[PDB]
Amino acid sequence: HQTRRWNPKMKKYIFTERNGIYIIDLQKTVKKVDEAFNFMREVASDNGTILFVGTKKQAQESVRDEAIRSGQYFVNHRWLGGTLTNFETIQKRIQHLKKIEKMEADGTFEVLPKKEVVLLKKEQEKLERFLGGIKDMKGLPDALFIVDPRKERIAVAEARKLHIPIIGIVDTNCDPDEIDYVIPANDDAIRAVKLLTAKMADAIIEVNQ
Amino acid sequence: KVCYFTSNGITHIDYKDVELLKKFVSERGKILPRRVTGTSAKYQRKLTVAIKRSRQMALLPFVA
RNA sequence: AAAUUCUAA
RNA sequence: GAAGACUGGAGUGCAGAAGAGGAGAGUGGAAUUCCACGUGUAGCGGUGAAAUGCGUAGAUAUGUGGAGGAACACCAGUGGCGAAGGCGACUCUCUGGUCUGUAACUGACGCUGAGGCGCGAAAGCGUGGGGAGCAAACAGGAUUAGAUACCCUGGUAGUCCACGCCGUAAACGAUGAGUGCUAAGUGUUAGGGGGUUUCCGCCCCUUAGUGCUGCAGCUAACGCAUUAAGCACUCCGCCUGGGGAGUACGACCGCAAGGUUGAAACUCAAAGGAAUUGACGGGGGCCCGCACAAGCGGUGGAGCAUGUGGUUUAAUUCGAAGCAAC
Ligand SMILES: [Mg+2]
Ligand SMILES: [Mg+2]
Ligand SMILES: [Mg+2]
Ligand SMILES: [Mg+2]
Ligand SMILES: [Mg+2]
Ligand SMILES: [Mg+2]
Ligand SMILES: [Mg+2]
Ligand SMILES: [Mg+2]
Ligand SMILES: [Mg+2]
Ligand SMILES: [Mg+2]
Ligand SMILES: [Mg+2]
Ligand SMILES: [Mg+2]
Ligand SMILES: [Mg+2]
Ligand SMILES: [Mg+2]
Ligand SMILES: [Mg+2]
Ligand SMILES: [Mg+2]
Ligand SMILES: [Mg+2]
Ligand SMILES: [Mg+2]
Ligand SMILES: [Mg+2]
Ligand SMILES: [Mg+2]
Ligand SMILES: [Mg+2]
Ligand SMILES: [Mg+2]
Ligand SMILES: [Mg+2]
Ligand SMILES: [Mg+2]
Ligand SMILES: [Mg+2]
Ligand SMILES: [Mg+2]
Ligand SMILES: [Mg+2]
Ligand SMILES: [Mg+2]
Ligand SMILES: [Mg+2]
Ligand SMILES: [Mg+2]
Ligand SMILES: [Mg+2]
Ligand SMILES: [Mg+2]
Ligand SMILES: [Mg+2]
Ligand SMILES: [Mg+2]
Ligand SMILES: [Mg+2]
Repeated sequence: HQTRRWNPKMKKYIFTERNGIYIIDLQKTVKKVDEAFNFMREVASDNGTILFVGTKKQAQESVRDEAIRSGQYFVNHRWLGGTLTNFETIQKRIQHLKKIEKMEADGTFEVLPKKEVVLLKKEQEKLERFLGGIKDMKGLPDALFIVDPRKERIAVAEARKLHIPIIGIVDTNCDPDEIDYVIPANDDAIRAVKLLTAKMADAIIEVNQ
Repeated sequence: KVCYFTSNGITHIDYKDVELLKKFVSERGKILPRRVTGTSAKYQRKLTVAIKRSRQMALLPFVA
């Protein structure tokens, strides 16, 4: 971002300074994204999965579209804590979701009273909003993808405690050590996030097809 | 927002410049704070020294 | 800011 | 250890800068008190409420002149200076230190420092001057069950000055003095160098102080964090459970009050630091219940029924005693 709120642990990746903000060197970025494409290719063809975490709005739409295109698993709304550690409780909740959806779609669509609208629809809508792509996550994600690491501390902490690789774009205002494998990019403009996430999904598809 | 002695370009504030020492005193008869007038540091101090001297020469009012 | 005292054991 | 050599420590010169650093002499304004004068009439003063107090010899208020003492409104700001205590009106004389810049000079001249020698807020002492206001002791008036206090009306030493003593403090950053090394962000004081620019101004770098936030690291935790409580080297001071006790005996210092040095017998099994969750407050916020607000009618006023403390008798049966017993 600006030259005030920045992390000195990323002075390697800054290059000169325009009037107002820092300027990121691009050659390091192209080397990093080539390496990231290679690693995503190495990891995708394993009958596993790759998780997408859309913290900010740009990330929201971008990761939703890219995951749907690639058929992967993603989280889009607020990341409720404990998905990668309380996975028992999360899977209980998603089993609840599947059962209620099945019964509402098949059985009767009318239990007994006029009490479906008051709670039994609003809570289902809210839970479907929060969970989203977890309804298909069979096991444990192999490599998270985060747009803004400093705006998603809970997810990176939960992944690092379970010790699974992390890939993500680190702006100048983040510490590039919590994420084990980094690409320096601006996570504030909708254009760049789309390009990077689409490249990651394309690499996954090309390797795993 | 701007220091007068940095904008106009005055070197030092002698105490005979009664008209110069009116844009810095209150109409009630006291030195105005630094904030309302936006003066520098060196010039605030030498300005208040000059005002005290001129006052004690019965050349500005102590009160009223 | 104002502002009277006051559980012994 | 000896003989040489060097400048990156230390000091001198050269050019600039800021400052309530210190001492002596002299002037200024506002205000409080006292004195004199001109109308000026019955109150002024003070507390939660009053009274003591001042006032018909005429107060308070009111304008005009004179005397004296003490402190310096605004400027004033985690601003400045000092080794520390500390330093705020103005002017002059005598004076100490620090910071920046250049590279002219000497060439390790440095750091620390027991014992010594000095300075050291306030109170206090001896001599001599002053003394407006405040005010220990003290007198009176209030409060309270009592009030040797808090509150009110007065008031001596003292607070002030010259010379000489005293030598203590929560004298605190509760943090000894030197020198190096180890992410950042943002204010401010005194400097220097550079670019835009006729000037003005804006931006960048560097030195010495002064604050806030925050990594690595450290910590029992609170927290500290380039002004370290981090990583290291040199010298000094101090600690070894709580009382007894900074007491007793000895010594030195002081006019005295006292200061510095400083034990044991006996006794206890604890005394302590940080933060944890509860309970409390004569600490705060916010919320509610006929709490209050608004209306309606009631009680205390008279007669009358029941119950209650005293009552007297032989007992006037025992038991419930602020809402929450009558
Ligand atoms: Mg960003
Ligand atoms: Mg030198
Ligand atoms: Mg007078
Ligand atoms: Mg008096
Ligand atoms: Mg009078
Ligand atoms: Mg008068
Ligand atoms: Mg100093
Ligand atoms: Mg002081
Ligand atoms: Mg200085
Ligand atoms: Mg000594
Ligand atoms: Mg004294
Ligand atoms: Mg005396
Ligand atoms: Mg002190
Ligand atoms: Mg100091
Ligand atoms: Mg001490
Ligand atoms: Mg030490
Ligand atoms: Mg010393
Ligand atoms: Mg040290
Ligand atoms: Mg600074
Ligand atoms: Mg400056
Ligand atoms: Mg500094
Ligand atoms: Mg920490
Ligand atoms: Mg602090
Ligand atoms: Mg700190
Ligand atoms: Mg400090
Ligand atoms: Mg300090
Ligand atoms: Mg320590
Ligand atoms: Mg003992
Ligand atoms: Mg001792
Ligand atoms: Mg203690
Ligand atoms: Mg405690
Ligand atoms: Mg009414
Ligand atoms: Mg009646
Ligand atoms: Mg009656
Ligand atoms: Mg009974």
